[PDB]
Amino acid sequence: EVQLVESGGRALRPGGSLRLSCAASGFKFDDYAMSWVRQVPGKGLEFVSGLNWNGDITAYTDSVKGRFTVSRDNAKNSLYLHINSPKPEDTALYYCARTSSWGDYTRGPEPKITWYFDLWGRGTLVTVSSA
Amino acid sequence: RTFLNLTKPLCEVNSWHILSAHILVTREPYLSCDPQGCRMFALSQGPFRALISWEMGQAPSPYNTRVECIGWSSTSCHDGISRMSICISGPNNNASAVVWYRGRPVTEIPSWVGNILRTQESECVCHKGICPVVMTDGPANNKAATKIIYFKEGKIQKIEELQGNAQHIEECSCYGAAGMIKCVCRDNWKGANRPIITIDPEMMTHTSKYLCSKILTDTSRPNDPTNGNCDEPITGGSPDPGVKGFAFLDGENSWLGRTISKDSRSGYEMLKVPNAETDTQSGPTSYQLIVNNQNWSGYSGAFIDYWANKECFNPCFYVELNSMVALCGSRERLGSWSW
Amino acid sequence: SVLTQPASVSGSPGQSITISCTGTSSDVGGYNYVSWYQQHPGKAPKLMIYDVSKRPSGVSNRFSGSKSGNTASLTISGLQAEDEADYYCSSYTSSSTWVFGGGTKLTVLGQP
Amino acid sequence: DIQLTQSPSFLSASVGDRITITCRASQGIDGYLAWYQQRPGKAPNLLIYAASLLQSGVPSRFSGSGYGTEFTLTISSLQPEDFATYYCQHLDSYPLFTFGPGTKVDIKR
Amino acid sequence: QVQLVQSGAEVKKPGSSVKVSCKASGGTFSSYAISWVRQAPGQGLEWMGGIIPIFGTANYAQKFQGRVTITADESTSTAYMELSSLRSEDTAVYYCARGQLRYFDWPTIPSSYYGMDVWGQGTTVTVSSA
Ligand SMILES: *[C@@H]1O[C@H](CO)[C@@H](O[C@@H]2O[C@H](CO)[C@@H](O)[C@H](O)[C@H]2NC(C)=O)[C@H](O)[C@H]1NC(C)=O
Ligand SMILES: [Ca+2]
Repeated sequence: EVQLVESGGRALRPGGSLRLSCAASGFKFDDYAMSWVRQVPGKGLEFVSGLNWNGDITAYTDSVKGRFTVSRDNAKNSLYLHINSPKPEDTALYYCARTSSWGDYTRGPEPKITWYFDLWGRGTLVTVSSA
Repeated sequence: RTFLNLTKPLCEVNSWHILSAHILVTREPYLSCDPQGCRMFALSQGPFRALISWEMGQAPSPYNTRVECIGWSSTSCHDGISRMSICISGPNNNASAVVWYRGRPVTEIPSWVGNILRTQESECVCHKGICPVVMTDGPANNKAATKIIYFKEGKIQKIEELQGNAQHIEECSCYGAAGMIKCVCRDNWKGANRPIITIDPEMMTHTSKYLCSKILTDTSRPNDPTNGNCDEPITGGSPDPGVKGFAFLDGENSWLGRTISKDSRSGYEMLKVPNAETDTQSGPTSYQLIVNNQNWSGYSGAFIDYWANKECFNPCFYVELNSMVALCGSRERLGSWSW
Repeated sequence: SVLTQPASVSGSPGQSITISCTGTSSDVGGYNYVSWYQQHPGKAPKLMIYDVSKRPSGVSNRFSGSKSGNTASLTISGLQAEDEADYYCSSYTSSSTWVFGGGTKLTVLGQP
Repeated sequence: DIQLTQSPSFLSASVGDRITITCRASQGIDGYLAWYQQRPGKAPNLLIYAASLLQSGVPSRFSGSGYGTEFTLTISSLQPEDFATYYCQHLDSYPLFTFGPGTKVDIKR
Repeated sequence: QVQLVQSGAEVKKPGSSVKVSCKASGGTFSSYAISWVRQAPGQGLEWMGGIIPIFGTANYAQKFQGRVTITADESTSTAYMELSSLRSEDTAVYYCARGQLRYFDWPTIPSSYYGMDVWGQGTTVTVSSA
């Protein structure tokens, strides 16, 4: 069936680099967008980054604009999120979410990126502490 | 008087010719033919968007105009006795299409995916009362459900799902010739080459494929490949996903219109690429510079005055800029005298 | 066949100077495809006038063009400051080839 | 720069009762809003999108309504599986896809 | 913003072959006709050749027929201009210019008026024996 599996998440120290991997099975990989959504163990979900099927359009939030890398490998059917320059505010659980669109009819040249998430995963933990 | 019959063929055209108490905010304007001549339709804002159709040349004023139906996406044409119009109104998730026939509503069609129902936003073609209309519902950057609805006297005779190798179908332009209708339009999701749909109202069927010409006719697009393919789409270009256009296909009598820039909607040119239907290594002949690269362009459509007093149909086109230009010429050949 | 220009013309500021370019009938007279270029030493030529009597993006109004028979005329009304340059006339021929004029040196003095 | 606050923050209701939740935004967002349910220690699952359209697999006892700044979600009959947290997400907020602060519902005492 | 960048100065021996490049700002020759002009030092200009890559049509001046060759590479949008059998009088400045094609038709006069509305900085070529 539809399944998303996350791996590679772990606690790390400031100034390090981490790679989070997402594997999808049970649907058409290249006909859907994919994103990551994080949630601290105390509060609600927060968007971080995402991309479309070919990677032409990529979205990063304000707080991770200069230190996050998002890529997808359709040949291996995988999604990769690279986190560099971590901060103690990046301790949370990450979920890999299959992302679709609604109401994306734009007459002008600029595409409309309206996204909502349907399929989720177990998520991986990322704790940043100076120890 | 009598229902229109697509029997006259589409003879060769060589060079295009100039054909084109206040105005309203008119956007998405196309052209539709009728026994009285040709009229221009546009969507005006007056939450209450409405179609307004006016005579050729005359400015849009509240004295010679008539409203067809209410909505934001629409299509309209004629069958020789009556005019059939289709509009889409309602919320985005609950869009409904209302059909008008001789100025009164006759049919309502509900949505089936509930994600912005849209129509071809051009003219339709009527053959012995059968007037196909292509509608699409779903994502505009992914797989969407495309259906074809056949109307007659403002009533439904057949709704059939899309066939063929087409993957995404929006905002199509249809022209009739020899009893068969050909529709060319935009692949907004993946392809950079326009699909083509062949509709036969005799057997009441259609088929879909792509254009085999190597000259791509969408914006944005990459550089023209050596071997244009008409089974699988060609992907590339940024950032624009696509633009509505048109293409006339009569073997050696073929015309493709595209923007000058490969990334932006600036300028408009045409090419007479021989055998646009099947040839994969085809290359263009007659060039004509319609709109220079300096100013902006927009949606381009095709229309034919089938009620002409000729043995042909004499196709014609329109390109937007804002204002728009409606152009078509005769067998007179290109030169320093053409514009 | 090569078009001919007078030689070199000049005048005082505040006057109008006319440069003439004549050729044959198969290149200049037949087609309204005569252009005018100005070039400064060490600088690439600039399309001063295109389509006989039309101006590109910008270009001061002082430049004007006219045609009569096989003669193309460029008129500068009120030569202001620094129009001193090499001016060239170009025509499009029936053989899909461009022909360039000999060239005219317009020189402006700076002090008596 | 569109706010998103949802109420009530906490609500205790018995099984099979009328329960509704309201998500509010600073300005009109059309129908660009979705609702997500997350069970204690479970991955969140989408309930409704476009503020009125139910998902294919979700039960038919979840209803959504609203068009503008106020959106309402109603559970037809509470179930043992219905004890979870709820979030409202904005769609046309590239690239700040805002989520709701969170509403938690528990068994009444 | 530079539109076209050619290369730079060069000195070549007599009797050899010279090759000059013209690259557009964008890597696409959609409908632009690329012309090549020559200017002798302090005398004037001299139209030398022209190419239309979309129709693949190459035209040369009467004097330079059989000596100048112009080719186009749409992979890199590069126009190559080549002379063979260089003489001592070949020292000049070569420019590449661009124009907008208006119409094209084989029976009537092809290669419509496209002008020289965009130019380049120029390439100096000097022929000498030392
Ligand atoms: C879409 O709009 C139609 C009406 O245009 C809705 O259909 C009506 O629904 C109400 C109850 O919701 C019924 O009492 C009416 O009898 C229905 N009318 C018709 C003609 O069917 C429909 O429910 C709306 N759909 C959504 C998802 O909001
Ligand atoms: Ca496309």
